[PDB]
Amino acid sequence: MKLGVCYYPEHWPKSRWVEDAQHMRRIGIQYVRVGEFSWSTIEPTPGELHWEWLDESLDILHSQGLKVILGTPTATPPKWLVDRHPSMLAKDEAGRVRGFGSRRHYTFASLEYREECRRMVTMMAERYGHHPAVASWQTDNEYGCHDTVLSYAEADLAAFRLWLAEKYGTVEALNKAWGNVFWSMDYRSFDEIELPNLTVTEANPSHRLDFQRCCSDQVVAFNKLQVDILREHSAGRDLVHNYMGFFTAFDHHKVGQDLDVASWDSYPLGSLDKEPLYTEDEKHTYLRVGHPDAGAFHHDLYRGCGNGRLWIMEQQPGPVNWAPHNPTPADGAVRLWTWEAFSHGAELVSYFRWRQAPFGQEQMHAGLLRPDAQEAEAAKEATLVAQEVKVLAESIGLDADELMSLPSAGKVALMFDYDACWSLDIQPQSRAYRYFFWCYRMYEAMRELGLSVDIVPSNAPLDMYELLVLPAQAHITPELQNRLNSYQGVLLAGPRTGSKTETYQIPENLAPGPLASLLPLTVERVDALPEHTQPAVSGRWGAGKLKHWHEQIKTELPCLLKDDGGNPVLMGEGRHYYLGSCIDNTLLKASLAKLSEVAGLSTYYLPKGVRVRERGNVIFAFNYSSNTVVFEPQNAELVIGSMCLGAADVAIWKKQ
Amino acid sequence: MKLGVCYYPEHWPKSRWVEDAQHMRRIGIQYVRVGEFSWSTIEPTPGELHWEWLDESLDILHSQGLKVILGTPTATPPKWLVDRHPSMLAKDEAGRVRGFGSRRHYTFASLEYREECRRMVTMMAERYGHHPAVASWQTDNEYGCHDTVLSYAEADLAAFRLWLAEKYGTVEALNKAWGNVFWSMDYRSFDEIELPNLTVTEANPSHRLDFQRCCSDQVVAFNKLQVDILREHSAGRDLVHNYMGFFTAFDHHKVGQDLDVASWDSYPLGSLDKEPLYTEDEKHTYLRVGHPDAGAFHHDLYRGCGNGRLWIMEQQPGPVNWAPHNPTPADGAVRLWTWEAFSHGAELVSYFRWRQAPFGQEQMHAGLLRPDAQEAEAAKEATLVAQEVKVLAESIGLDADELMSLPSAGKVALMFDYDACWSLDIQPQSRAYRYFFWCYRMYEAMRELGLSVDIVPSNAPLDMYELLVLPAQAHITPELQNRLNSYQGVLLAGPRTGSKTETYQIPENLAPGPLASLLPLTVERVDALPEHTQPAVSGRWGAGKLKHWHEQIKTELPCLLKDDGGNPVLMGEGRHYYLGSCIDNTLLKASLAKLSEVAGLSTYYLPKGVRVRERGNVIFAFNYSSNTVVFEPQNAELVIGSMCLGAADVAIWKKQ
Amino acid sequence: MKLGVCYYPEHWPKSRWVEDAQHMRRIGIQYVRVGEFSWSTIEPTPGELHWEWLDESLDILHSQGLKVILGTPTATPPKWLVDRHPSMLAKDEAGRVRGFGSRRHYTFASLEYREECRRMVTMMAERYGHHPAVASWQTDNEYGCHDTVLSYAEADLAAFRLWLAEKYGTVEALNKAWGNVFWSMDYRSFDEIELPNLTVTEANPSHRLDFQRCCSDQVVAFNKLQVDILREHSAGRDLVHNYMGFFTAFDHHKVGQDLDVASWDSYPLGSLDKEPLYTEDEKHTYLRVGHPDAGAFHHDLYRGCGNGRLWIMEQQPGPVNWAPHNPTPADGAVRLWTWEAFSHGAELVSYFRWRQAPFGQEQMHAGLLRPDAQEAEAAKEATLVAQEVKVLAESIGLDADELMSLPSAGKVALMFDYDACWSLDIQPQSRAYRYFFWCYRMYEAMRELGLSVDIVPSNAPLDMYELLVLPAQAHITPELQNRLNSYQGVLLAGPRTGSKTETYQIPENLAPGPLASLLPLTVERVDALPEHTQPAVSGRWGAGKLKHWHEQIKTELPCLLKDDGGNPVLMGEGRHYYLGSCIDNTLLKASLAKLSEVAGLSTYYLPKGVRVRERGNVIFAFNYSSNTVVFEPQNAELVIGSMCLGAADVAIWKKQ
Ligand SMILES: [Cl-]
Ligand SMILES: [Cl-]
Ligand SMILES: [Cl-]
Ligand SMILES: [Cl-]
Ligand SMILES: [Cl-]
Ligand SMILES: [Cl-]
Repeated sequence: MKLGVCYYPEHWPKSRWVEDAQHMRRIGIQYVRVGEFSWSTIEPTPGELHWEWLDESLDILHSQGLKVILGTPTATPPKWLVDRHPSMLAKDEAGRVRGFGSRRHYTFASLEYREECRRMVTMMAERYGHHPAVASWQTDNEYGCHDTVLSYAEADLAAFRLWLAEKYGTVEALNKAWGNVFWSMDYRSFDEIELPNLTVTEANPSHRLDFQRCCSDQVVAFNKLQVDILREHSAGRDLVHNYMGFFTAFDHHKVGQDLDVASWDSYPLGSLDKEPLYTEDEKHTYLRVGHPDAGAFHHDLYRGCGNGRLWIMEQQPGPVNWAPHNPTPADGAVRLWTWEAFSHGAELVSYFRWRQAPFGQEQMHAGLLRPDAQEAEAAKEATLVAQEVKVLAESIGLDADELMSLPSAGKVALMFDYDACWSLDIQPQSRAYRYFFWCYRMYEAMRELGLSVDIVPSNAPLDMYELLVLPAQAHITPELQNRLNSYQGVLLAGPRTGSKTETYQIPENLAPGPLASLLPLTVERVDALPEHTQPAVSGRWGAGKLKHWHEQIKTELPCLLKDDGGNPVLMGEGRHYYLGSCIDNTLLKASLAKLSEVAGLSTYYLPKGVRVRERGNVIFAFNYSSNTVVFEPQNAELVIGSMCLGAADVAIWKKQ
Repeated sequence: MKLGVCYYPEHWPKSRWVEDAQHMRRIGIQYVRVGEFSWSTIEPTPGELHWEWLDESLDILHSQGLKVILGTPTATPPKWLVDRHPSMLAKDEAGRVRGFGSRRHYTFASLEYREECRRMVTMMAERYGHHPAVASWQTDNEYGCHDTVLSYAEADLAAFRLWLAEKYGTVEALNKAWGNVFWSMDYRSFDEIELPNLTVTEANPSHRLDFQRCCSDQVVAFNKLQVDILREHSAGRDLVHNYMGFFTAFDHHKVGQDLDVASWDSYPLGSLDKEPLYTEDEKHTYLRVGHPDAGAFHHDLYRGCGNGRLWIMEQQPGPVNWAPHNPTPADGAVRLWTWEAFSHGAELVSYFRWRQAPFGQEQMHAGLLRPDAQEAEAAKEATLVAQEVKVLAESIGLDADELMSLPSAGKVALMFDYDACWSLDIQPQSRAYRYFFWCYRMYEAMRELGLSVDIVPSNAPLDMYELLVLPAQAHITPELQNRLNSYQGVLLAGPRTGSKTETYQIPENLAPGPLASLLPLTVERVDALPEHTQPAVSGRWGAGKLKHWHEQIKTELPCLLKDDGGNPVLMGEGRHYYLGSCIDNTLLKASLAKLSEVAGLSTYYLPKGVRVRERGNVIFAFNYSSNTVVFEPQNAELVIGSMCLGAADVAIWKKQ
Repeated sequence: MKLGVCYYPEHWPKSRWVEDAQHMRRIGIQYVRVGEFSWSTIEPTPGELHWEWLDESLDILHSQGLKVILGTPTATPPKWLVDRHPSMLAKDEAGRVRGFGSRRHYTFASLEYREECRRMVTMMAERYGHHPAVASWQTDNEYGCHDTVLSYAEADLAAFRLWLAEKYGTVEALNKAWGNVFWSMDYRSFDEIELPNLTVTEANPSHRLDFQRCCSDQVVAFNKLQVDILREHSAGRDLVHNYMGFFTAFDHHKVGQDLDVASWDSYPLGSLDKEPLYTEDEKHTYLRVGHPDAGAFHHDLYRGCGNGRLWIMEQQPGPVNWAPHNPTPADGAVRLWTWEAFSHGAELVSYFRWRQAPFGQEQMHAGLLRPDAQEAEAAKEATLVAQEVKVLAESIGLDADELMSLPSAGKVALMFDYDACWSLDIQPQSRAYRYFFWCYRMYEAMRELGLSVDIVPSNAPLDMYELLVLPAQAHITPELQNRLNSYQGVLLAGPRTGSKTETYQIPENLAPGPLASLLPLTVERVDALPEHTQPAVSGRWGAGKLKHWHEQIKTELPCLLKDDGGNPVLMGEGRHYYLGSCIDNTLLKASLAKLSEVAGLSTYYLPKGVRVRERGNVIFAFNYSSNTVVFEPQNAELVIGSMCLGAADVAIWKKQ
């Protein structure tokens, strides 16, 4: 439970630097990120290097006891470098070059830019890898931001053809896997295969899925080259990357295998206003705090990506610049979001930025300070959180390190698979269906029942979970099916689970494919629905509606929910259940409450806008609504806040 | 009244083939289409040909008594061929190449691809043109699908400049016809003229119209080269093409002149969900059956294009893949659509496909069988229809061939002109006005009055029709005006009739141009309206509103409808009437009922969702609504179904 | 499971009588009611008696094997009798005489009319009490109809003053019990006490409650005088009265103590249209069948009043005359209502009337026949039910008598108390609160969960019930509290339970009064709410809203539901629970499902408009909706109807 800030000493005169560091310390900041956009300062023209600024900045930060997270500057290479390597530039889906003048102007497939990255990261790692200020390295900055994973340039095609040869061996094997007999798509060789953009009409879903996988693998490779250098020259330092909200274009679990920590960038007001996930009512109700699960969903996903280790590298401190509308946060919201992250096991919450810049694209993005260096609202809220974590630590008899080590895992797991996300986005089949939205709405229902949750990859060990939910595990690997067969907890498999092979085909036995041995049923066909037609649901466990996706199923399993035609909606017995339609929020909660009971877990329908999470003996309660509500856990005493939770407020209790 | 199926033996192991054909026979299928996407199977690399698969498949189908429709494979040429002929690829309106990886990757203007088509079609026609299994040939597959008529590549421009020289002779004549004095557009030569895309702002409507005409003519020429080969080498076989719903980019009457049969591809649930024609209420009400006139409109249009001969080459059997939302059809809907087609004179209704494919873009498109070869819903419904046509034939004392020969023509004609469609789409003048929508809504009103209808081209002989409606015959040829002058039935000319010359100019006498001698009036100007302003209408024949298009007219003709300012809306006497505003559904029915009475035809305001059509002494009744309704024709007896028409149900009566 | 009809031989020429009886037999009618409106036929002028018509009618009915229910004619005494006894006439609440010219023109307090009733009932009972046709007697006809229990004439006041002396002994005791120190209401003697109508403003609730009790007791006494005569002179005959839907002005349990059978008069379409209980949506949705619980609620209440024995004396057969709107029933609705009554244990369902009368107030009230003696819709539906009960009896190996003896009791009891109803109607305290409505809505929730229910009086033995619900048991007698203390099932006490003493005062310990020893809580005060303010509810068992009544409670009991202020809504543990607010339908079902689970009973959220009830091994299913829905009970086989329940349809299954 530590605080941090993102800082740009290169944006401010050196006469500010000592004061900045002292002020950071006064607030309770312990970690500071620098360097990720500094390449033009380091090397304004090739071979003429400027390290003095950074040498001095790191010493000043160290002298105040601040631990530094050093960013490699590869997100924003200089124009002289771009001009030397025209093949490094990405092309968008429309076939146009994505040029210099903003950030992230490269394709991950560019071998020329990778060699330039090897040079610069080696230079930096050799100079600073053993500097006593440097505790951690951030590779690059927000891989994929602005939809930069998929690129449609010559370099991307060259990498794709090599990647396909490695996967399939022969083009004959690829043609069989893709079903290229269809529409006479058959290739004579790998070098006949083109990019999947700018086709007359829909490209083969197998083609598009393998393309996504390849592009994701280029992110893995790009990151891995930096990691290898940093392991060699900066032993003992935590290697981290900063991931984003509402972003699925590369496999974050796979990138995470090469790193020590998963960090992410949380801007609850920007995501609420911008994202089509949210309803009009939600955008209005939660304008100044964000949706109650916007941070939570990602804290749990990225704790999984980090193999237990989660940071927030960038936390919203005030209004941002980049959403269509940019409201000021509610008073107390920065405190709210900070404690929120700590309740999900975040080691560190780092704000961004330290001081609002008066120039450039983000001149309207707030910081802890205003552009004139006077304190803004987040400075006082951060100060309060730092005081409150000391109060908490003392109340439960722990030091800072023991506090951070409190357990964070939930006993309910939601399985999120990037490969499934890509498959389902490629052919949603109803335009109202989105894998991410469905996962998020299943998660919201869990959270409205007061459950503490882990979000896990498909290769995760399952033995520590009493309830396991697979919202839409489109392809089930033979190894996952083995883990499911031996799993001793309660399983809910959601619609479209086991509906696709590895190469984007329908399984020979139809959906749910490998799962059918565990859960004997057959999806005969799919009724894929618009928003305006929502069939009625009834049965043993509740009544309500279904929307978007409506599987027509034959089974002998007992039915817990059915439609008016008597067709199975939710079916199962003992410890195994299958859901074939996207049931509404009411029915999601009804079903999860029943399943939780089978699994030996308690549930509680929390008040609207209220959320709870546990870390060992500590209970964290949050109120995202605009009015005071009472939350009183049983057999516990108040440590921070009150039983009457204010609007945008936090209370912390300890079990007796 | 025969059944068919679209089949892909190349998608299934040869061990399935005998069983497939036997199963088809058991259902009552008599015709089978194969081959239109098989070029990569036939010729995977140039000069290495594989006919054995098709040789064997045709023999197996023949041995079960199935008649084969053989498709030329030119819709989907292989990648090796594309790579050899880069000039064959189309460009979209934005100037980007439309690449390989889907289907229909060629421009019709490509002379290089036409020679490759000449080669392959000659090869196929020589091998199979006298095979006893082959009853018919389909040229290509869905000309124009995915907006592939208009293309903006070098080959298209080259063809356009030649086409313009042929039409005009001199560039001086073209400049006069287009009015190129306007905005200094004058060309010194044909080779100065560019494509009409990527201009600063709106291109000359004359330029855009001649471009559409030229592109349409390239479809005619592309098809004609295949027809000439097939006439030579496959005498006696029916030559057919498969047209689409809601598609107007080429002249289907003109392509039809070179063929024996017009077939089309009916997907009522896809078109309902996808097409902006339909209201929100219609999309909801008819979700699982399609709009009551969606098939009907096209059955009548394409019966005209086929000079009496209509097939449905592709009939929806279950949920499809390609619309934004893809619901399952109502139980009985496949039967409904099949009888519907038969009521409009369809010789053959062919489903698609036989077995749902587990791979490729359309893996979620249903068939008569599921991907595991078990029967899906359409198999049972098709079986029932086959039994019901035998019952019908026996009840009226006819054999199968006599049944098919029952008369199909209506005594009401609606004139549809592709050239008018292009003109009116080029400058709709109110964005709420669409030629196709207006034609469809005039047709809907006729159908709600129980009328059996022909849709006819502008060169059709008129003597067999008692009532003739020209919804918006923008240009009237001198030859059409002569036919109108001598026509002895009742004429209704709709708004914008006779408003344009051949070369996109206003006639010298103003609208309605050549029609003014028959119907003396002057359109002084047009009030072109948004949806929110719908002026009131009253008069001799009814009251209601007008929308979208509101002509200000001077006439001495008697007025049957007028606006509140007393301006003529519907005017005429004896057997000739002009309508100057787009009157609402109520007023359309009021007016058509009056006009029908003058023409000696009866009308009946059918219940909501109910439709009727006659073939000689047979009455076909349909219920597209969700509830039971009573339909009882006078002086007739029930043959199939009931007087209480169920939801998505059919009844068939014979006159006494 | 027998059929009956209400018949008026005195309305038809004697030439019809033999035919009427034969026709009744053909339909399957076994019981016939006659005589209850015949006093002017029997005695048109005093002392001149005409029995010949009835002597002959009973013989004709007997000769066809029809069993007769003979009605005493005291509901409609003749004008000559009224003119002789002006003190017999009631006065309404406004002080006006309620005159001759309709029916029910007497006050139950009139001693003069009671002596006239003694005379006539003795005359009838002596003549017909041993007639072999007479199986049963109905006393009077619909006691209380047209709000005739409360009357405000001199006779009512005289009876009230005597009744008060009997209850209290001294006026001093009455003044103490009523709290007449308040507003100087103290009486010096019983003869100072007036009727509670026409006061300046609100009368003492103690005064109004004792007045209701007294008036109810006059109904008991009026009925008891007839019962005593009929016991003496017609031994072995079933004595019955015909009660009504939605009528609470006398104690039906107390009247029932003196009778053998409780019968009632069910007009589902009239009650739906007329009663303010029902919402606008319900009135529209169920127009032609009635609300799904309209009959059910009363079948269960009156089975309790009949100590197990329930008849329907009058069943709607077609449109009635008396509601503001009078629709025709849905086709099959009469069958629906008949089977409905049988599923609740009705021995007999009797229609009304046999033939629609062409004269008088009810000339538009349908019968089994039209006024011209041709069959109407109910004749065919009744015939079908008679055939179906024979099919049922044979399928389960029972004779008619064994069929009738099938068990009927539910394992869930809802306690209905007329005294509580009067108390709560006297001061509802929120105008949106009504005891009857609350009981009905608790019952609806039980029924939507598929539960079979008993409705019981407060003195009922409780040992046969696993779940017991007291919706609002305002006063708890010491004897009821003893029964609750020893009850071994699950108890839910609803809001306002134990809130009043016997004499309309707040208990000394506050609400819930005697229940507080069992359920320790204190109602500190009441928030009595309009419809527009419905506080949010959350907690262990669900989320939703409360309306109308919102008790502010202090308790140490665990809370299963709470409001946003953390105030208890539903509280308890083990087998005892208290509900303090009128929670919505969703929360009622959530709570009843939990309570049912504690009690060892299963629940099922049935489809909308569907209801189920059991009698031993027989399962009765009903569909009150307008569309087909699937109901399939487990471990059972179909006997009558189908798994696909049609609109207004019935299916009957037997357990395997
Ligand atoms: Cl900064
Ligand atoms: Cl991307
Ligand atoms: Cl096929
Ligand atoms: Cl096009
Ligand atoms: Cl009668
Ligand atoms: Cl009353």
